[PDB]
Amino acid sequence: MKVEVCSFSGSKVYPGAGRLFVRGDNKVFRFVNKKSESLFLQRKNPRRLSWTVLYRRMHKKGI
Amino acid sequence: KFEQPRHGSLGFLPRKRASRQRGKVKAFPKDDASKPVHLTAFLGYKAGMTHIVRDLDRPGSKMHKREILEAVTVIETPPMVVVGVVGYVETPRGLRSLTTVWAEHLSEEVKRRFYKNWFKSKKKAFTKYAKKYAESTQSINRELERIKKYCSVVRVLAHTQIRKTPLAQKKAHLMEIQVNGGSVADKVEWAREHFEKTVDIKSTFEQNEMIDVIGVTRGKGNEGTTARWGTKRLPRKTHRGLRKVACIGAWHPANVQWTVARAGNAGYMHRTQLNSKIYRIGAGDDAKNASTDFDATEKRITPMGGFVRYGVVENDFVMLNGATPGPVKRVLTLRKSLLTHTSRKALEPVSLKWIDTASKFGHGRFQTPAEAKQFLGTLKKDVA
Amino acid sequence: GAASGTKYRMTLGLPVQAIMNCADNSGAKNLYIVSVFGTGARLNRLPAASCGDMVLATVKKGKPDLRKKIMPAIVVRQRKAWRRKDGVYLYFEDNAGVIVNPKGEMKGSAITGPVAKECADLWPRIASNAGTVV
RNA sequence: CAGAUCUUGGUGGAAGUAGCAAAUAUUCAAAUGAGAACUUUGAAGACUGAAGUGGGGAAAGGUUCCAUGUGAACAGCAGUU
RNA sequence: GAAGUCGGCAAAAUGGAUCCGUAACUUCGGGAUAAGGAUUGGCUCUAAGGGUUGGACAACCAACUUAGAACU
RNA sequence: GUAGCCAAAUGCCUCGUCAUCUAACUAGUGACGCGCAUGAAUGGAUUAACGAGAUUCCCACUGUCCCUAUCUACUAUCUAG
RNA sequence: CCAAGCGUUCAUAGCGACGUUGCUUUUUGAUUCUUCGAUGUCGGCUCUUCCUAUCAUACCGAAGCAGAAUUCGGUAAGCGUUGGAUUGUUCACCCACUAAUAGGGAACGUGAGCUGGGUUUAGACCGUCGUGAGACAGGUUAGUUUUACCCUACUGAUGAAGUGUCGUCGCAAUGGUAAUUCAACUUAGUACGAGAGGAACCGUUGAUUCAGAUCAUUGGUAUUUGCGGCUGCCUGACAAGGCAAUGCCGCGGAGCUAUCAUCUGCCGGAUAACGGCUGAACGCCUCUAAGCCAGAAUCCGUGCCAGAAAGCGACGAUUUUUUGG
RNA sequence: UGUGGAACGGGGUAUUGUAAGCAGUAGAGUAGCCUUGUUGUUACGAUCUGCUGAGAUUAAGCCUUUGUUCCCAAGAUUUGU
Ligand SMILES: [Mg+2]
Ligand SMILES: [Mg+2]
Ligand SMILES: [Mg+2]
Ligand SMILES: [Mg+2]
Ligand SMILES: [Mg+2]
Ligand SMILES: [Mg+2]
Ligand SMILES: [Mg+2]
Ligand SMILES: [Mg+2]
Ligand SMILES: [Mg+2]
Ligand SMILES: [Mg+2]
Ligand SMILES: [Mg+2]
Ligand SMILES: [Mg+2]
Ligand SMILES: [Mg+2]
Ligand SMILES: [Mg+2]
Ligand SMILES: [Mg+2]
Ligand SMILES: [Mg+2]
Ligand SMILES: [Mg+2]
Ligand SMILES: [Mg+2]
Ligand SMILES: [Mg+2]
Repeated sequence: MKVEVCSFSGSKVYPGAGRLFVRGDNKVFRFVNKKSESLFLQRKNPRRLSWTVLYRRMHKKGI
Repeated sequence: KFEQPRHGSLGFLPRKRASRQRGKVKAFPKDDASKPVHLTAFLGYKAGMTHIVRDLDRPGSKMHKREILEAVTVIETPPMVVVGVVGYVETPRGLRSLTTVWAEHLSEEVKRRFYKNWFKSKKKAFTKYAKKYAESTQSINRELERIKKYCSVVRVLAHTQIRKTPLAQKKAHLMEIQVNGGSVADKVEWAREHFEKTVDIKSTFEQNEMIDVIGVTRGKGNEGTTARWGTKRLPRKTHRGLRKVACIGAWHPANVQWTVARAGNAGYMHRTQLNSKIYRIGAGDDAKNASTDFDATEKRITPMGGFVRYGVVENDFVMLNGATPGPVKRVLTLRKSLLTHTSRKALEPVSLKWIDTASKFGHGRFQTPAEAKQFLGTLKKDVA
Repeated sequence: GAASGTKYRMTLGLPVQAIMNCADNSGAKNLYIVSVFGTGARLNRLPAASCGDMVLATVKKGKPDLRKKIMPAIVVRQRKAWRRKDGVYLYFEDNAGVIVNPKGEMKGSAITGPVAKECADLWPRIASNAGTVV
């Protein structure tokens, strides 16, 4: 019972959450919800959206 | 020409609103006198749905020893109180209730069942009967003796402790629960001894048991034949609407046949669904209600934020696999199975690996308050 | 039928008249689904395929020799998300298949792009030529 | 006279039924009054948006114009208008 | 993705402007916006294109375009 | 019955025959022609451009369909008149 | 029915002439009994039900090692009987899938159900015909598809009480009823077979079609006008807003919803075909003569839905010191 | 008159995606004035950064609440072995 991490938001992915997308270049993406999946397909950079953890890690939010 | 099966089942007719809400046991399991005395049914309340992960033990299956995800239904089942007994005599016109014996004291919630306005009433429901019980205690024993001599079928009168749930309704639900087991005298003796006593869910059912669930389905109001019966949508060009049946009958019989789909009531109907498997009988007194041998986190069976439109489940519960009739908080009748089960699917012991307790009020990502606090760190409100 | 065993129900994504990429090097590019094997009887319902399903197809773009004829093919990728028994909903970027003979042996020799696990378990010839599976 | 899809007049069941749903939209307070969703005043919210729901004419009408009153009939709900 | 249907009926899609590019055929006029591509905000600048007017020149006033650059 | 033209909006037989397109076409197009009953200002043939004309197909597109679901306004509905 | 015969050999495994007895016809025809003060007209779509003359599914019988293939052969209509290219079509042929793609009836089922491709004779073109107006075993193109608000039926929705009242818990007459089919693997390279090859009952894991729910997950939906973004104009600017008949775009809880999602869908009795037992007549033989077994997806029940609003029971309290009981 | 109710408020749960305001030379640059500077003051400048996982919304068919403030001990009809 392993818990994945969203490829866009970085949040914990418990079983049954979101969808898995496997791209043509064999790269597998796990999305926690439709918002993360939709944003990813809108070519959005997760590092530019403040609420994600990639933005928080890069910008050292919360020290 | 171009055959197709008829739409819907003629076995579920008429599709009128059920004449009841509770959920009626139409047939109790066949009585075996060789077994000990036991109950055959229980009343619960639909709290909500979640999902689990468990390891499948099914040899020959591609998912054998692999993890599967399953939706489950949580039914809140606080102990019921036995308040009476009814004896039935076998007659050539069917079973007939010979007499009914009640406990000396009945709680307020069950006495509310005998009133439309309990508050405005004088609360005179069993007051003269109660005095009889404490005058000589001899008409009670005589009535019980008559059930022993006659009355091949014995059923206890049991009611729910609805005040222990978060429901706004204070009037308890009361039902006859057939007593199956050894000997009519032992049924009556068992029943008398349980007057004003609680019977809890684990004394009725057990882990991995296959049961039936009886309830009244979600109300839908009226529906046209397209959704009520599943008929094909008529073309876009159809003058005067397309959510109907094109031809509702031939010439001769010069009458609309009862087998033709018609618009009408589409919900609130009585259904008994068979073969629900008990995945867990939770205990309301232990703080690891939703913990497993693989998920040691101390958590109970209430999602974050509470069950939507229900609240917190603080009592005993059952975790049936799959779906059940009716909406959240409708009272549901759980019945012992009438069938015998020997299939591998029915007989496989069920051991849960993980129970989801994330919020069902949205795309919730934290199982517990502690997990949320750790992932996010601190917030503006948390510091001060 | 007689692939390696059985396949769970999967959300169908490719009805008849759907056109999917050819994922192999057989010379074809444009599989056009004509029928789906195992399809029973249901008025007005289109036969539809999922990953791992054998279909009948024609080639619309590619080598002139491959065209104008019905051949078997196996779906290996699909865009419609389906549900695995472990609760995961997954999908690919495109719809693709490979030309096979009735026994399930690949007409081509290489497969470009990922291949669904359901297709790989059922058809070992596809699994042999598959690169990354799922 | 029982008849003529008879003539003229009167009156039924269908029935308190079909319906009175195009043109964005009304609200608050006051006055008057037996009575105010519909009158008048103030306030708000809106619309026509200059090829106007604005300002005039030709044709046609003929007093419909104005003031003061009235409120049976008419204004397919109402009426102090 | 037309499998629907007699039939793409209805709907969808296209759409302004600027710069590229534009087949058969032709009565040589057309076809043609054929087809088929790219671009388009905001801000801060640069260049060029005209008039009144003081002793090769000129301090204002009165002006409107077009093209381009950087930043975002 | 010449030049032309054609199973043509003119061919009964007829779903003519061959070829092409399609997985598959009594469609369509191209050919063929003893043409029931084509044919020369009763105008024959061809034709760029134009056409809310008829017909076949391809791309785009899409709830036409697989297979239905959801939402808004006005009705229907209940009330007063 | 008849039996000359084919069927190396055996007239009726399977074929079977000449005759002869019947059924049906959805064929135009025949007739002219109903309708001309008017019964809307093909096909398709949709939807239900019925018949059996059985394509498939269940069980049985006969021919030859199995394996099969035929007689679907006998019962049997419970349950299925498809996606397309075409035909306006009916019919039909074609590509496929499928366990299988059986045939019919219901005013040639079905137009106040649609659609209007057919028919559709008003406009128009052609061929043949006609001196002409015009015509047609023809071809072509364009051509308004009205009304339920009545009775009944059907679908759902309330409901008076003389048999006390109002409740609670029940019974059950009667009506309805539901599941279906497939694949792979074990059996098993086994029974069987010179060899090649090659099963079956059962079991398991899945799947099709149907049925009843449900909304944890996933997907769709957006007046959550919830949050954010955008253009034009308007409130002097900022901020905050408004208008643009829901202005437009992203995400969007809740709800609703998806074979786009998930859950669940038995066993008892009597039989048919047909096969056995005890047993005769017709002193033997033989399933029948009486009887007893066995026996199908058949039928009837249990189970599931309704619950007689004029079928019924058990139980609770009985207008309160006014007045009624 | 009750472990009563309601209206608010608080906590939780969700959705969005970082509010207004103030500050910073962060900012393509540009123009005026000076002691003339690897922080030159000055003014304009889409935007950027920080306070700020902020702010807003959160039952309308979410959960919870010992918080606050109010409310109710009422009328009418019928029914008897
Ligand atoms: Mg119409
Ligand atoms: Mg939820
Ligand atoms: Mg169809
Ligand atoms: Mg008279
Ligand atoms: Mg007379
Ligand atoms: Mg008359
Ligand atoms: Mg009305
Ligand atoms: Mg306007
Ligand atoms: Mg305006
Ligand atoms: Mg004027
Ligand atoms: Mg496409
Ligand atoms: Mg078609
Ligand atoms: Mg079709
Ligand atoms: Mg159109
Ligand atoms: Mg031709
Ligand atoms: Mg001449
Ligand atoms: Mg109506
Ligand atoms: Mg019955
Ligand atoms: Mg305005």
